Amino acid sequence: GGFRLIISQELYQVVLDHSSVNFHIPLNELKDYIFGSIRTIDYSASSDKIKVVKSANIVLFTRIFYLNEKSTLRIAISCCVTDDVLPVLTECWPHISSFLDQCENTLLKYLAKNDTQFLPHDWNCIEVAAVLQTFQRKIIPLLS
Repeated sequence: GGFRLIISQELYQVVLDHSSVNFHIPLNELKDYIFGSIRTIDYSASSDKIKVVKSANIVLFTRIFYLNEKSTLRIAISCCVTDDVLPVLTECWPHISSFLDQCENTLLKYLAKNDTQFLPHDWNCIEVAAVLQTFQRKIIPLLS
């Protein structure tokens, strides 16, 4: 089914932006949905958010995490899908959350490899490709 995968981080920089052939919305509106709220408490911790972009019939789910204990900078793995996937997305969430964990581990290992705090924006980066592949082969198929 169609999807848009954005990997981004705070310094905001977009590392990957991939829409499926099958599949939008402005990048500045997304930065706000991803890193933008007075309804949720900000804990400075690793988390998951699901938001409905009413203006586009889309649901956005985001894993956001820190490089490490000492860091104040966030990395986000965000995905847009049709809002009618929300029932399946919520039914299958323990599966999706576990796959997002692997994606989070993968990007963190890149940072460890390169002793850096920054993902490339011109990614032969196998770690970024591995995340795209996890969405293509595991997450999105489960959401049909």
